[PDB]
Amino acid sequence: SFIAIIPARYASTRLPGKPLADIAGKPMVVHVMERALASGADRVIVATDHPDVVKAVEAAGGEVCLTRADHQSGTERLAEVIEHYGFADDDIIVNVQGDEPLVPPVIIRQVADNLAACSAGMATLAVPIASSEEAFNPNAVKVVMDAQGYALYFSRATIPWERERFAQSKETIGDCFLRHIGIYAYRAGFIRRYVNWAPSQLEQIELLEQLRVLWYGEKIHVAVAKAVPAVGVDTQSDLDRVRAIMLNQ
Amino acid sequence: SFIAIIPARYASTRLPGKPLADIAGKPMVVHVMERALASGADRVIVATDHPDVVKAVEAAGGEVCLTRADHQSGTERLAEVIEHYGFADDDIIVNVQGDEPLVPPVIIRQVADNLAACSAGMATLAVPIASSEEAFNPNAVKVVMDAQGYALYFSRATIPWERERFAQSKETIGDCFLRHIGIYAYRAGFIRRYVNWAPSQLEQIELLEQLRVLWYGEKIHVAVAKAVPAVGVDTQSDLDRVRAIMLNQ
Repeated sequence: SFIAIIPARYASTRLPGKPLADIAGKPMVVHVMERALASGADRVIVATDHPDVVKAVEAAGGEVCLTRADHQSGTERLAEVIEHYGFADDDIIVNVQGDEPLVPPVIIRQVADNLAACSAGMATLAVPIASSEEAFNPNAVKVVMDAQGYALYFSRATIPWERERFAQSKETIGDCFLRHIGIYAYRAGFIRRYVNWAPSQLEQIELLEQLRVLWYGEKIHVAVAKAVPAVGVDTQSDLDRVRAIMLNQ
Repeated sequence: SFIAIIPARYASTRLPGKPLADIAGKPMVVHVMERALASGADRVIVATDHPDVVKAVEAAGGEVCLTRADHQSGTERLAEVIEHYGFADDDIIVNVQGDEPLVPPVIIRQVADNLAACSAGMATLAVPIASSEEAFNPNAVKVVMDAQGYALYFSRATIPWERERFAQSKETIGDCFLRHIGIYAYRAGFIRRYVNWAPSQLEQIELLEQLRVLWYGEKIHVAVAKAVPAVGVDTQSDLDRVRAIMLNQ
């Protein structure tokens, strides 16, 4: 059993009222909601900062939480939702981004199941990196895992460093690189404990909040995604791409 | 209480009979031996593959073990010494390289004490990296630690990646980089268990055997060295540098 929480922030400079942008007859947030439901979530709750999103989700028959603070962080927004609904520490919560209307249901379920099976309080996913341009791009977050799937480290550096190979040429890469994708499952109790922790220096160097968890000695389980998720929606161009997939164009 | 083991390999293409190279009236290996003793080690044992080294250490009044295999690895050589002397699982063994005649006693002791205080089966040390040339040099092994000092990861990549800073310029670095130095303390029981483990793919990418430990889910405690150890001795030039320090030149 698990719960899907979908953050749906209304404000965007390039896509105003982003969550309610029509994609093939439904607002973008409602697509993510149908996919969270298709994943087998016991509950699916949209967390939004805007009354029009509330109206749209309720009309599609969904649960929705109007958040009351301009939340400094996504984990803090999740903490508010968890306290609002009064979830137990042992409930598993999957954070499914409201701007990923083509999220594959299989991965929402995967990260929840992985969380339940593992010893960590948090789980996430990664996908293969095929090009050296991405491997060497610091915008792409690389991750390295141990044998049980727990993260050793996340970095904007090119890890794991292919020593022999990169001594000759950095134009090609082997099959060892993983890009972290930002879907997460947490125990509600992990979230309650996490929000008290002070920000770390490490995380401010890399600009990767995930490192806060590792700094404080906790684990993050990572697995290769069972479906490579389509890129989400920041630009009008992204929106058209998604609409095209939806209309088999 | 702890034991210092000093590997003293005789064969070198640039410095034949390296361990017995005279430095200010004593063979190089005997200097490392005096420093291991000054660190407070309960026993100091040289492990060598050559009968002349045996003779030299015994004449300086030291314990010495003639190893019988052309050991594929330093941890395997240590395993032989441990079984030869029959150390208990709980004994702490510090591996002090026989070609570091200026090793500071304080660090030999530091790594042993850190091992005893920590929850890991293995401990090591690191020192600050001051120059971007080293930070970006893949011959320099970088390490990142968590709040309790346990290693998250060792890499030849430049970690932790200074995201904002390196987006403008990679000519300068902040104060966050640590170079791993190759002095190690182990529980004898950790060594017995470690030698059965198959080599990992991860370690072969980075060419860093330390990653084998992290891959298999074990910890390595790391601390900033209490004295920055002088570079060891591979070349005649290195040998002259050490001799000069010894003669206050």
